[PDB]
Parts: sequence; C-alpha cells; structure tokens
Amino acid sequence: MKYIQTEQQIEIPEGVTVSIKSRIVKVVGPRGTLTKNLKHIDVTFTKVNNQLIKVAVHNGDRKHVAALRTVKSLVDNMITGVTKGYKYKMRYVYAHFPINVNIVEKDGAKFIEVRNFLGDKKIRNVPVRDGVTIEFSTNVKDEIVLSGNSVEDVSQNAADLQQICRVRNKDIRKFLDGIYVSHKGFIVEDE
RNA sequence: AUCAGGCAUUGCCGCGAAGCUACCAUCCGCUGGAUUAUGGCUGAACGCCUCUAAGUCAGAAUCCAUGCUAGAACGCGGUGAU
Repeated sequence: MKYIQTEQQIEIPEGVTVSIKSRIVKVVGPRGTLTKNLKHIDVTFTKVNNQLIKVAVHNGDRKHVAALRTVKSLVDNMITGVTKGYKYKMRYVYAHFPINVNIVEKDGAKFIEVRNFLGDKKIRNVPVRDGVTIEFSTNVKDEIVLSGNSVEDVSQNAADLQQICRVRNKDIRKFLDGIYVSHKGFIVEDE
C-alpha cells in the first residue's frame, strides 16, 4: 500500500530521561545510562508530553513499518533496562559429570571458567560483557544469574555461555547436558 | 738387470680424502582477521511465535592477511662521491 503515515507510542516512566538527536537514543534512569544509535532504520521521533514520544514512518511499506515497531521495541527495552533492568536465570543440567562453573580473572577481564563438562579436560572461557554481573545463586543448586541493564548484553552473555557447552558427535536427545536459560525476567521484586 | 716406468681406449683389484649427493643421512616448515554451512541473541512483521526483516553473536581444511619467493627491466625513495 505504501502507508502514507504510521507511528508507535513509546511510554516514558517517572524518573527516566530520553535524549534523541539524529538517531542516538540515550536513556538515563535509576539503574544507569544506556546508549543505542539507530542510524540504520530511517524513522522520526517526536516528544509530545515529555512522557510519551511518538516514533513515525512517512510513506511506509511492509518491510518499513515492521522496523518502526522494532525500534519502539528496542527503545522500550532500553527504558526497561534503566527502570527495572534484566536478569537471566540459567540451570546446570548434568546427567553424570557435574559442571564446575566459577568466575575467574585473567589480566582483570572477568571470565566464566567451565571445567568438567562431560568430564572434558578443556577449560571453557566465557568473557563476561561489561554491564553484565554474574551471581552463582544459592537456594537453587546448579544456578547462575546474569543481571544488568541492556537486554542485548545479558541475553548474548547467557547465549554465548549456553553455546560453548554443546555436546559434539552424540545423540543430543540422550546427552541432554549443558547450561540452559530457564527464566528471562526483571531484577526488581514485588513481581 | 736393479731402481723407476711405458702400453693394455681409465689394464684390473683394495682402500681412498675433497666435491656432489641419499626419507639410504640430517635439520626446518608461522598465527591473526573476515566469512560459509550451521547453531544462536534481540526482534517486528502476524497483540503470540520466530536466527532475519532492521541490527547482531558464534563459526570451516574456505577467503584475506602475518609470513615466505620475485621485484614492475617505462613504480619509487634516501644516501655517498661526482
């Protein structure tokens, strides 16, 4: 159709700032500061109320208005990242060989050492992305909680940790062994 | 004659340094980036879902480099003495 005009509403919570110039969304909030440049999309933002910001696409398309709702999603994810933040719980699932996971330091860099995964002599090194914090949580045996602000920091840290412990040259339906993201949620309680 | 030699298409036999040479001998043959397949992240389209659409992570003996050989006899630079 080439949609003459379409827009998306982006709500702004009670104690956060949104700084947009030419396409650099810089959200500040109680947790801290998140930056993300959207110079790849070609949309227009407009502050109406200091609490709603309307993002818009003029003479849109099927592939174009899809991105307009995508950018609303990414910007809400940033506001969530500063207001409440993110917290991914992963469980160690092992059949025989218990997974030995701990956070070590190599030249002050924050790695996650994985040793004794299917009794593998290898020591798997998962570099913790800055802004992501690792907690080997008590009260749940064989759990690891990756918390912080930016969803793409938390999610890719959790994903890169899951991917390195993939069993090779086996029936992956019998050898159901590795560290899997059980829960994806927010840091703040009363929820 | 002796000694010492000639000729036998290098007279033949044993040893024979130097030279060349043999997986028949010895030494030596590097580690970064980007990717494919594939598995993923965030994530719309399609109130969910989704690795894909925007963006992105990981990644092969592949590709490009580090390296190695040559050096354009019409590519070039610095320098000496003239």
